[PDB]
Amino acid sequence: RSALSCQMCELVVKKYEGSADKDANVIKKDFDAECKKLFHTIPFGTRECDHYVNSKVDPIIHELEGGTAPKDVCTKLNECP
Repeated sequence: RSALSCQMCELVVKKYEGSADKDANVIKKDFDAECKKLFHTIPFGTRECDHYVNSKVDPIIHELEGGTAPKDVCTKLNECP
């Protein structure tokens, strides 16, 4: 926490909102894709990734599912920024 957070939220969502599979499985995982490689050169990227797509992916998606946009989500969950 404190470096990406929000960003990450924009990952899971970006993967979800724009998944087309409507599956937190193909999403949460997807994120790790553009998270590990993305935050591959981070002293706490991949780590936080696996620490995001399993706690902040359930809630975040809980916002997009409800109707919340992929911006007010994390926020709602005091995730964003």
